[PDB]
Amino acid sequence: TIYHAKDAVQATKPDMRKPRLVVFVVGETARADHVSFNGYERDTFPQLAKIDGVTNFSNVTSCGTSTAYSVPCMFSYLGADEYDVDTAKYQENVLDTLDRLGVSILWRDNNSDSKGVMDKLPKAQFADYKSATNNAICNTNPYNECRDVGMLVGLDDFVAANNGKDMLIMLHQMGNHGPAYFKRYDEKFAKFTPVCEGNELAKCEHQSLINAYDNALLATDDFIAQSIQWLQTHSNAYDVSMLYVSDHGESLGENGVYLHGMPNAFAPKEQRSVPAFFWTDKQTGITPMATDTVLTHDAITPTLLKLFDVTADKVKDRTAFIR
Ligand SMILES: [Zn+2]
Ligand SMILES: [Zn+2]
Ligand SMILES: [Zn+2]
Repeated sequence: TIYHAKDAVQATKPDMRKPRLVVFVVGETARADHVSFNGYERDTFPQLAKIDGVTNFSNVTSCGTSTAYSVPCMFSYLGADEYDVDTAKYQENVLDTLDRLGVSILWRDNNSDSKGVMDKLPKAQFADYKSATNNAICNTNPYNECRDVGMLVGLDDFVAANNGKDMLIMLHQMGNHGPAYFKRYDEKFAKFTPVCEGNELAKCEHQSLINAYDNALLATDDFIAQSIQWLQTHSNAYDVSMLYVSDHGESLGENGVYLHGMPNAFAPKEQRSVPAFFWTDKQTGITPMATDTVLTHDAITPTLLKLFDVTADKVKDRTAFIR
């Protein structure tokens, strides 16, 4: 493979300082402007609003507008201005670097797959959580659809199997993917009604489409809160943190545009303006950047490296989500 960080050094090791345990929630289809913290007039993140140490970032722009385009760029060394979607999977990415330096990498997926990101690493480090084969939380809704919270089940066994190592766990959400937003959340999150149901989105009033979308965000609030709560159970033995970033936003009819995937040359703001959250325990010494920092997906790679005390020449000048 073609390297970007052959020089990378982990300055400190888990045998000499506390091991570090991080969950990176790779979000899906979530819009910054539907987040309460960014000024949305509905409380779409009530559980995160009750957790001390959550930072919300109000100015984050995605690389692109589809999962296929954005996800590889989120883990790239190139940044958005330089990213090449066709050669991305055959170049060293940030997970390759962290794995080489001894961080135990796990990717659980309730979306599709890692879009090439995990391809160079052992197959055992990727797990499909879209089916009842691996996901124990699919029977809670009329659609028999497997839920993102299912990805948390059994993570204590992974920690036990990597006892005392640094660990980075990616949880790739179904999140707010459409067009059937109403299917994305269990009935306990049907806060905003009426909702757009059925297979004909044009038959639905705009407000009912928004309602379904916002209900799906409530389920994501819950998932991120449960991810933090899970991390908190390991805080004595590990330095624990959680990063959340959505891969792109979503058009909900603005200017006659729906869904996502619009080429960047024409993409409206709602497809690229994404939420991002960072949480850490007080013991870690990790400090968030200012909430209004002008940020992009280019911040992800340097954040992940910084979380594990890794430096790489190519990202020296790059702003992260953390100091
Ligand atoms: Zn990018
Ligand atoms: Zn999509
Ligand atoms: Zn996506």
